[PDB]
Amino acid sequence: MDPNCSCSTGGSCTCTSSCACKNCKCTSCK
Ligand SMILES: [Cd+2]
Ligand SMILES: [Cd+2]
Ligand SMILES: [Cd+2]
Repeated sequence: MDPNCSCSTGGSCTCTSSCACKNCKCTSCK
């Protein structure tokens, strides 16, 4: 059902020096 994050759906989300989610599937997260 995806229970880990809520970032949105379109082209780009950012994720740089500090994150406010649990782990995520993005660039340095997994
Ligand atoms: Cd996230
Ligand atoms: Cd993200
Ligand atoms: Cd993240």
